[PDB]
Amino acid sequence: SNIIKQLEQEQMKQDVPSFRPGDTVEVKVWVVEGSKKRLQAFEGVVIAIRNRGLHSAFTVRKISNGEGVERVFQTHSPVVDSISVKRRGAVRKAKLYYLRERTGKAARIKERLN
Amino acid sequence: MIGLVGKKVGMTRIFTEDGVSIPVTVIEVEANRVTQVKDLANDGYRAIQVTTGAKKANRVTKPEAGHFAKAGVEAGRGLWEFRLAEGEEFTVGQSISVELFADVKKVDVTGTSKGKGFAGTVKRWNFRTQDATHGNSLSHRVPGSIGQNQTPGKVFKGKKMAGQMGNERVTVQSLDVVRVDAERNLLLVKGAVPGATGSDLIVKPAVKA
Amino acid sequence: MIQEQTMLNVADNSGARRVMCIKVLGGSHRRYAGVGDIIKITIKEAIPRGKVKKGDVLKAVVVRTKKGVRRPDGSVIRFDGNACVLLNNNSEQPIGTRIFGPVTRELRSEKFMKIISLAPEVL
Amino acid sequence: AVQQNKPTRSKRGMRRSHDALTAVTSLSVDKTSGEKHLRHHITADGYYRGRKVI
Amino acid sequence: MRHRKSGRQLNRNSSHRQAMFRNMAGSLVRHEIIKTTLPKAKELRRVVEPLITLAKTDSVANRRLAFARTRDNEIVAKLFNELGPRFASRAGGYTRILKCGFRAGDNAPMAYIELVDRS
RNA sequence: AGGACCGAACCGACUAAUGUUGAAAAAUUAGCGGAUGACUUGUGGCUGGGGGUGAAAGGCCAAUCAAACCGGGAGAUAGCU
RNA sequence: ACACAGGUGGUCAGGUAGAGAAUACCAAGGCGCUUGAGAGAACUCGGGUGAAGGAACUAGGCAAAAUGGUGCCGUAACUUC
RNA sequence: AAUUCCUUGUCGGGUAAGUUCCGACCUGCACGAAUGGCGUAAUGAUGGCCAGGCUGUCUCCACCCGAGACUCAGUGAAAU
RNA sequence: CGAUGUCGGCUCAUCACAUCCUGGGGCUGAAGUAGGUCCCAAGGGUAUGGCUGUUCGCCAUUUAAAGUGGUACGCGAGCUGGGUUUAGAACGUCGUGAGACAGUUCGGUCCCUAUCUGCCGUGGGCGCUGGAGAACUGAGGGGGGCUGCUCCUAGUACGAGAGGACCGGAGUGGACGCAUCACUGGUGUUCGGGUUGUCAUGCCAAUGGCACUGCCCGGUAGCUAAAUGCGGAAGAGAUAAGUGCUGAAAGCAUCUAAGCACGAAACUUGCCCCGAGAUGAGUUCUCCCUGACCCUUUAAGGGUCCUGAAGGAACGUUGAAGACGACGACGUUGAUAGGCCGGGUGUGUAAGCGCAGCGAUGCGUUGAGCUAACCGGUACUAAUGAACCGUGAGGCUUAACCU
Ligand SMILES: [Mg+2]
Ligand SMILES: [Mg+2]
Ligand SMILES: [Mg+2]
Ligand SMILES: [Mg+2]
Ligand SMILES: [Mg+2]
Ligand SMILES: [Mg+2]
Ligand SMILES: [Mg+2]
Ligand SMILES: [Mg+2]
Ligand SMILES: [Mg+2]
Ligand SMILES: [Mg+2]
Ligand SMILES: [Mg+2]
Ligand SMILES: [Mg+2]
Ligand SMILES: [Mg+2]
Ligand SMILES: [Mg+2]
Ligand SMILES: [Mg+2]
Ligand SMILES: [Mg+2]
Ligand SMILES: [Mg+2]
Ligand SMILES: [Mg+2]
Ligand SMILES: [Mg+2]
Ligand SMILES: [Mg+2]
Ligand SMILES: [Mg+2]
Ligand SMILES: [Mg+2]
Ligand SMILES: [Mg+2]
Ligand SMILES: [Mg+2]
Ligand SMILES: [Mg+2]
Ligand SMILES: [Mg+2]
Ligand SMILES: [Mg+2]
Ligand SMILES: [Mg+2]
Ligand SMILES: [Mg+2]
Ligand SMILES: [Mg+2]
Ligand SMILES: [Mg+2]
Ligand SMILES: [Mg+2]
Ligand SMILES: [Mg+2]
Ligand SMILES: [Mg+2]
Ligand SMILES: [Mg+2]
Ligand SMILES: [Mg+2]
Ligand SMILES: [Mg+2]
Ligand SMILES: [Mg+2]
Ligand SMILES: [Mg+2]
Ligand SMILES: [Mg+2]
Ligand SMILES: [Mg+2]
Ligand SMILES: [Mg+2]
Ligand SMILES: [Mg+2]
Ligand SMILES: [Mg+2]
Ligand SMILES: [Mg+2]
Ligand SMILES: [Mg+2]
Ligand SMILES: [Mg+2]
Ligand SMILES: [Mg+2]
Ligand SMILES: [Mg+2]
Ligand SMILES: [Mg+2]
Ligand SMILES: [Mg+2]
Ligand SMILES: [Mg+2]
Ligand SMILES: [Mg+2]
Ligand SMILES: [Mg+2]
Ligand SMILES: [Mg+2]
Ligand SMILES: [Mg+2]
Ligand SMILES: [Mg+2]
Ligand SMILES: [Mg+2]
Ligand SMILES: [Mg+2]
Ligand SMILES: [Mg+2]
Ligand SMILES: [Mg+2]
Ligand SMILES: [Mg+2]
Ligand SMILES: [Mg+2]
Ligand SMILES: [Mg+2]
Ligand SMILES: [Mg+2]
Ligand SMILES: [Mg+2]
Ligand SMILES: [Mg+2]
Ligand SMILES: [Mg+2]
Ligand SMILES: [Mg+2]
Ligand SMILES: [Mg+2]
Ligand SMILES: [Mg+2]
Ligand SMILES: [Mg+2]
Ligand SMILES: [Mg+2]
Ligand SMILES: [Mg+2]
Ligand SMILES: [Mg+2]
Ligand SMILES: [Mg+2]
Ligand SMILES: [Mg+2]
Ligand SMILES: [Mg+2]
Ligand SMILES: [Mg+2]
Ligand SMILES: [Mg+2]
Ligand SMILES: [Mg+2]
Ligand SMILES: [Mg+2]
Ligand SMILES: [Mg+2]
Repeated sequence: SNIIKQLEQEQMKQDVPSFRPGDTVEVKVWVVEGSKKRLQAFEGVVIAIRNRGLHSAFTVRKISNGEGVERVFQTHSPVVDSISVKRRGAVRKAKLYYLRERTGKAARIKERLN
Repeated sequence: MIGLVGKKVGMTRIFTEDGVSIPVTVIEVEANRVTQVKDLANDGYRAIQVTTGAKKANRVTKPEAGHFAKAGVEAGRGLWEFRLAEGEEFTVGQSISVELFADVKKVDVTGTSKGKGFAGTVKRWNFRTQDATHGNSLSHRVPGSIGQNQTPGKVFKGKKMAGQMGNERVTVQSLDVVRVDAERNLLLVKGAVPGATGSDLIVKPAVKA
Repeated sequence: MIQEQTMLNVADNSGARRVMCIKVLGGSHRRYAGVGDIIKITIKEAIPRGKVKKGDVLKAVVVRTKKGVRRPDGSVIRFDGNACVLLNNNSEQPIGTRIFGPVTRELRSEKFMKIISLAPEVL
Repeated sequence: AVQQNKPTRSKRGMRRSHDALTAVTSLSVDKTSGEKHLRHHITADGYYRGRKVI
Repeated sequence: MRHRKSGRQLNRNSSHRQAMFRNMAGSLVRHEIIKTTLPKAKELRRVVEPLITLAKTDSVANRRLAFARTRDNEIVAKLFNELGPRFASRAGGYTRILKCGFRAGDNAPMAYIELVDRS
């Protein structure tokens, strides 16, 4: 509907970069506490991207301190400030969920050239 | 107060300066128009009857087209009626603008439901099902027992069993309006108003807020 | 989303490393507890010597759920282990003094301002 | 699932009342071969609204 | 419940509901009109006509794709030689249903399904 | 070498779901036990109602068992419906 | 008693895998099992999948899930070796 | 204890909790020595109990594909 | 006794009030806090486990509360069969024995399509007295009502301290319900891929069949809840216990006899739903028919002819409506479905070609190819000119304006 997609192009942003599955993503989330509002990083592989225009998302996974953390985002939301790629890889899938039960040396993704 | 009639088209979300993801929905509301004004001496009660939308010429019927041209309006699609109170001045030819909700914080929305067919006893009234194992034979989902023995010796009136699920008029109240649209004739209300999309709902200021 | 008979890992230094929930508290017929709740646990497998032995009965708090917490923006935060932090039946504040792993931001309040100082990552 | 009386012809007809099969209300006619085929159906000849199909 | 769905079950399983429509689509392109029942011929529609919309644009790979659709060496050559260019201007709709009453031993409401071209 | 083991034919029938005017007046589908031995099986012959046969449950003896099936005394007798 | 998802002894033994008369697809050969065409409800029979927890179910892990082959390293109390 | 009524006898492990289980006491209502005592490696489609693995058994049931049940056409029963 | 299946669990309740919680008042050996005990109050709510066949019971642990009872100690034409209960077997004990024993362990077939009353849903005929298309007024009915805790007042009053409120406000959660799917996920044998074993398409490549989708990994729209929005109200009236005001009977005290005021989740409303088959059959703005006659039924009667309109039914395309009916949209003036172009979305560099290499394989064209329902589009296909039903001023009495 063009009554949906007339207001689903006002809320969106034009400052989102491009990434495939299987790469490390640096995400700067804004965080409130008290009166200060300040940035906080996030860094891990991304294993699930969902493309729904305004409703798009992805999932970042990192083994922080032993307790493995997954976290989905809302791509066109004002809680994310900026997103950067850091090292892009080459997986032949696009829902990497075998990187859930797998830790350490054998849970790698090899580098992508070009 | 003077209600209006909309059509629910989709569901989306308005974001904030902070990052709240407010659920919201878009009921398109064109400018409704007064069709028949009643009062006590004319009919028996003060009210207003209106109609918005569009209907084809070769399927508006000769009873309806006479009522249309008796007023002077276009070929709308419905006929809805709103009760009223005193302290108002009204005519018939004037059409109601879409900005009547532009100063009310909490509204009410009534409409139809969805049609879930001939339902079940585990599905409509939430009867907890029984053992799917452990000896039990051919009674996994039945509603069990329904009456006593011999005194009454009958199934009481008011019992709940299988039947048609919903598909009637339901009401959600006190909802949150966030934004109007003078440009493309919308109402953005927070939540999930009843009925499937492609249906027409009756919106009003909330009766108690 | 922790119910009865849920086997939890222990986040802190207080000797236990495998506990089992037995009740959830704070309202009748309750089924689920996420962060910020006070479940009641036994203790099933301690270390050789620690502050609490096997078979104690003492309250706790769930700090890291695999079902995840849900932010205002709809974003979820999920973990990879159901784990809790021990407590004390008469003080509602912990027994050990070092908290491993990260804990979530949605726990901070002046009932629980002591597990947000030790935790190395308030997520 | 066992009856206790023998009911009557009155109740049998009262159930059999709603069996009211009606016939076709009216047929319809061609414009190049002229028979009374069914409405929205081909003829036995093979005609439909002018065309002779097979 | 069945809300907003598609497809039709037609009282056969789904190792049957492709192996039947292979033979039906292997006969319709052969004889350009056949006599079969009405739910089997209202939904043979979109099984035969995208097979012709694909065959409109000749290639080498489509001679394997429609070979996967049909498994008949005769019908792939005829579908890409004759029935390709003969409808190379319409925006679809290469079929037409004509109701032909009922049937003898089962009261099966039949139909005549055809291409638009016989004359 | 085995009154050996895992396992198809073959023999048996432990549990559960189907079904109990069902496809069958005792079966079918997924599982089970034995499976060169005190085994299983085709043919023929032997035993006989107070008697036969029994690795013993009053079991089985022509879909019938604490005394079979058929004819006769017998139209047994009945304080009971 | 049915043109019965029942039962009944012997003879012959093809390919590619496979320990093999098991099993999966096949050729030689045979059949689609004598009612159908539709719509895609409650419910029931037969089944595949499942987020968090993992026997809290119940008389009972009943049913279901799981393990599952060949080769090598290794293997506890107890004992009639 | 397959035999024990007063009984959920009495104590200790097992469990947060254990009328059943395993180990001791003997006040054994009414075990006991070929209608046998006590013991025991292996074995049992055996009785009773706990543990790891596993999951719709369950908290809590949701969806999916098939043979029925609902509609139209032919044949057409039964208990009462 | 020519048979009404019995205890306990599972599934569904409904009423009773001698009331467990929550609501309002009086007494206290009641300072506050918490309690004692009767009086009014039944709207609403009422634990998950261990153990035995068990209601109970004991124990572990919550909550505001873990109420008491009848209903064939509710409920086997609804479901387990463990208990007591058939056939086998054994121990104690009894009898010489056959076998017994509210003593005990072990294993032990729970049958049925609803005719009728009943109950939840969906429908056709007729009436509502001219006939049809709609929107409504609502006498009655029916679901709904719960409660925790933290914070303000205030560490106030009370109290020696220790402790620690009334009365009003602000927030957040569980149980129970109503919807919807945008967000997080679940299914997705109709959409992509990998992969084994085997036979064929002559063959190499390439694709398809079968073994639970052969085993898997992903997954669109829809259906769904664990996913997130809303509800329980506030107010008005007369009320139960109780406190009153004025005041005689009885010159004084007296809530009572006259009268006047207050009073709680119970009551009527207020919130919401199907709601004129309310026969007491309604109200209500609209559109259509303004022809001739003869026959005895002498007029509310039967028939021949142009008349057959309003409007509905039937038929075809069908749907976020659906068992079949029914409800809703479209019917060449028109997007109602299937098709088709451009897109989206899902999977993840298709085949073919050239290079590299012993070959598995990678690399380039290449984020390419295929694409279910999905949002905005296109008359190529399918929805036929008609025919069929419904009629021609509405019966009588009595009242009122008017020619
Ligand atoms: Mg529906
Ligand atoms: Mg249950
Ligand atoms: Mg059975
Ligand atoms: Mg079953
Ligand atoms: Mg009788
Ligand atoms: Mg559709
Ligand atoms: Mg035998
Ligand atoms: Mg047996
Ligand atoms: Mg078998
Ligand atoms: Mg063997
Ligand atoms: Mg052997
Ligand atoms: Mg004899
Ligand atoms: Mg016999
Ligand atoms: Mg005798
Ligand atoms: Mg004699
Ligand atoms: Mg006699
Ligand atoms: Mg005699
Ligand atoms: Mg036959
Ligand atoms: Mg047959
Ligand atoms: Mg059939
Ligand atoms: Mg179905
Ligand atoms: Mg499964
Ligand atoms: Mg699961
Ligand atoms: Mg999965
Ligand atoms: Mg248990
Ligand atoms: Mg089992
Ligand atoms: Mg299995
Ligand atoms: Mg014993
Ligand atoms: Mg004894
Ligand atoms: Mg005893
Ligand atoms: Mg003990
Ligand atoms: Mg002992
Ligand atoms: Mg003895
Ligand atoms: Mg002796
Ligand atoms: Mg044996
Ligand atoms: Mg246990
Ligand atoms: Mg069958
Ligand atoms: Mg049938
Ligand atoms: Mg029939
Ligand atoms: Mg009788
Ligand atoms: Mg009796
Ligand atoms: Mg009382
Ligand atoms: Mg008191
Ligand atoms: Mg009540
Ligand atoms: Mg009550
Ligand atoms: Mg009330
Ligand atoms: Mg229990
Ligand atoms: Mg037990
Ligand atoms: Mg109890
Ligand atoms: Mg009783
Ligand atoms: Mg009684
Ligand atoms: Mg009782
Ligand atoms: Mg009873
Ligand atoms: Mg009964
Ligand atoms: Mg019972
Ligand atoms: Mg028994
Ligand atoms: Mg019937
Ligand atoms: Mg009936
Ligand atoms: Mg009707
Ligand atoms: Mg009421
Ligand atoms: Mg969803
Ligand atoms: Mg959507
Ligand atoms: Mg799948
Ligand atoms: Mg193959
Ligand atoms: Mg090949
Ligand atoms: Mg084949
Ligand atoms: Mg298959
Ligand atoms: Mg997914
Ligand atoms: Mg989905
Ligand atoms: Mg009053
Ligand atoms: Mg006085
Ligand atoms: Mg006085
Ligand atoms: Mg209240
Ligand atoms: Mg009130
Ligand atoms: Mg159009
Ligand atoms: Mg189209
Ligand atoms: Mg396209
Ligand atoms: Mg993609
Ligand atoms: Mg491919
Ligand atoms: Mg390629
Ligand atoms: Mg490249
Ligand atoms: Mg691609
Ligand atoms: Mg469209």
